[PDB]
Amino acid sequence: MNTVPFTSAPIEVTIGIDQYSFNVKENQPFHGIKDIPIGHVHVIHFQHADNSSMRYGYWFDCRMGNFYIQYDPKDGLYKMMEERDGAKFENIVHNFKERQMMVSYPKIDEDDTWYNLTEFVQMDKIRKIVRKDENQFSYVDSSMTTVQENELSDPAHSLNYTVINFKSREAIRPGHEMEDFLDKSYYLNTVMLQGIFKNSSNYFGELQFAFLNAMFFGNYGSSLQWHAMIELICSSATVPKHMLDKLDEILYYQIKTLPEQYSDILLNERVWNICLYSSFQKNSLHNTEKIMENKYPELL
Amino acid sequence: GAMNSSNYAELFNNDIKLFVDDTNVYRVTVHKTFEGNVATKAINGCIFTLNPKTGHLFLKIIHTSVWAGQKRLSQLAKWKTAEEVSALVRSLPKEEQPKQIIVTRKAMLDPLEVHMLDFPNIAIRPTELRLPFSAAMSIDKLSDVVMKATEPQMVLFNIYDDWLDRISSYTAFSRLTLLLRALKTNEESAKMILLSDPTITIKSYHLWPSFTDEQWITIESQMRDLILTEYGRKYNV
Ligand SMILES: C=CCN(CC=C)C(=O)Cn1ccccc1=O
Ligand SMILES: C=CCN(CC=C)C(=O)Cn1ccccc1=O
Repeated sequence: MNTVPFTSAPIEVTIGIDQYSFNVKENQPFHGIKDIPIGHVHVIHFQHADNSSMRYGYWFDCRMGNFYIQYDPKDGLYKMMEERDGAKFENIVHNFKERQMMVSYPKIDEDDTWYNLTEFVQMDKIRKIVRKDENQFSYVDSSMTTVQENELSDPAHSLNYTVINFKSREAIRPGHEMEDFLDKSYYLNTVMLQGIFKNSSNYFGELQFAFLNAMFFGNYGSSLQWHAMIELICSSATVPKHMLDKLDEILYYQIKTLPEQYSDILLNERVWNICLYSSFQKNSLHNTEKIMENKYPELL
Repeated sequence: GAMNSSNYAELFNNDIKLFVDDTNVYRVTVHKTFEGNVATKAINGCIFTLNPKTGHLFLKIIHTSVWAGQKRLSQLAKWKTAEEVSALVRSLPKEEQPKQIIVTRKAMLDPLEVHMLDFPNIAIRPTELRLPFSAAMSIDKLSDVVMKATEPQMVLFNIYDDWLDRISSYTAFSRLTLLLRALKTNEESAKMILLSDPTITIKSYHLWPSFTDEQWITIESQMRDLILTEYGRKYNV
């Protein structure tokens, strides 16, 4: 079990750690979160009470260092930092725990949501999408645009997701225009899976990360990326059977976890109706289809 | 974006552009089988690719053999159209290649865009106009060259005959669309109008009769009457 201490909480803020959220009042004696499961990436995120604009947060893995949060009154946000002095850190954390100034990450996984949402998400891959190599953790927020969005402006602060574009030379082999556009299997399997991602685990990892950034920060370009990566699989006639079964599980837990009140802005009607009802894989996503129909039948 | 009434004069500026109409690419007769089921028999078709400024119709004849052994022919027909149009652009010198291709039906947009990926600078555009190009097969000689073909074949010719010697491309296109709209609404009547006077002939290399300016005004008026007529015969007005 690991800990992310907080120097203090000078400004009123809703804090979230994965799918959990809680409120901290202005200058309430809060000194972080403890009992954080080792073995998964995590995201700690923030929404200031006084400006709900700019949700922002940090992806991290506690195995990669000792991390804490400290408010910066100049830049106006809660910042993640690494403490390199390990003795100093254990001491701080032990005192804060003794004083019970830390909220406890629940040891109540029954609804196995975080593992299922982050199964293929690796911190090393996150750090390639979010370039800031001096830090072991990765900052994301509502407004960051993707490489593909900037093609259609600050590159250092961009989400470097893998560019998918169904009407591109990469996607369409000369001489197979109609074949490759109506059945994207070449693009998925040879270009993307074999060529760029290397394996389906890395593909699913980016898909899951894009969804999580869309859900936790309302990052629109991440939502575009999540739907693109779904649509590329659903629009391929030839997909390994193990990828389809896993995709169905991935999407099930994403739909299960999405706030009911955010379905209007985070779910693209066209992609989902296509994928569940028109695509090659229309019959291969049983769990996802059943939850979608019972929870968001209006979308469909 | 799309082509409509408001930006009509762009058709006649000096940027090379083509209309592509695919409505006569895949053509069938529907008939009953001996068992009493229904079957289609394909007949030859054509892609109608028109420079509206110069009158150049790159008529690509689609022989029935191109459908042999193929499924979902109406969908393939749009991709075949796009393949042929792309091949036509590639065959033209750089300075003759269009800067825009306007498709008369929206379903052609994706097939053409995908076939034209090599030409990022050529704009593929839809239009809001209800253009009568489907009636091109009501032009006698044009129907005859398409129905006589025994193999794939391209015919380049001016669909406006020599009219541009005497009138602007705007006026020529308006005449063409009026003739084609008439032929589409009542072919027999429209053709009767065009030929009633045997002294006005069609040059061996022309589609339309050698009308004088004054006779074209009369002709053009008679085609409008027809279109209004039929519209009353249709709606009872
Ligand atoms: C301080 C409590 C925050 N907490 C754990 C986070 C560290 C949560 O479970 C968040 N949460 C979510 C649903 C219902 C109740 C609720 O508290
Ligand atoms: C005859 C009408 C238009 N057209 C084909 C007919 C459907 C042409 O070939 C026009 N044309 C051009 C150059 C030399 C000869 C010639 O006939």
